[PDB]
This record gives sequence, C-alpha cells and structure tokens, in this order.
Amino acid sequence: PLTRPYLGFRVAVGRDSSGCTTLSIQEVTQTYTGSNGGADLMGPAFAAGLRVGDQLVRFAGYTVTELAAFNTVVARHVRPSASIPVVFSRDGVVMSATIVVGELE
Repeated sequence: PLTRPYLGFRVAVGRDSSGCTTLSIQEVTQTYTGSNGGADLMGPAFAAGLRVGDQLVRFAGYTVTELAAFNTVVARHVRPSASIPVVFSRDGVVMSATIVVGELE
C-alpha cells in the first residue's frame, strides 16, 4: 500500500534526556487515513494509546529524520488490520509497545 505526500501533525527537532536526536509529536498523526483504508478519524489509534506527547522514531537508536521520513513509513505501514511494533521515547525514555491500526475493518 501507499499514500500521497500529506502531513497531518507537527514535529520539533530537539534533544531528550538521553540525547539521541529525535522529533516529538505535538499533534495526532494516527487519526488520519486514505490509503488502503480511507477513514481519517479517531478510533483505532486509541486502541493502542497513540496520543499527543510521545515521540515516534520507528528506528533503531531512538532517532528520526522528520515528518517527511515518517510520511513514507506510515504510508508503507498503513494496512488492513496490520499491527507492528513501534519504538517510542518519553523525554529520553526507552519503551516499546505494539500498535494495531485498522484501515479496513
């Protein structure tokens, strides 16, 4: 699957307590859809607990490029009942949680 180059969130480049160069999310990006799903809203995101506050890198090392880099990953990850492990950080914290996103129930 794949989606168009659309960004529905904010990303700020900074440094955490650890210092791995990561971008924190201020808005919601798990509430949008259009590829292999078509249903931008809030529902499946809350199932995993994806909300504003935590940062998403989805990369080994607790580091990320920017919204542009996440735009491709998200689109590629976008699938019907597709759940995969994501790496998030909390102000320099290391934690991993599985999030299941449903694009086509």
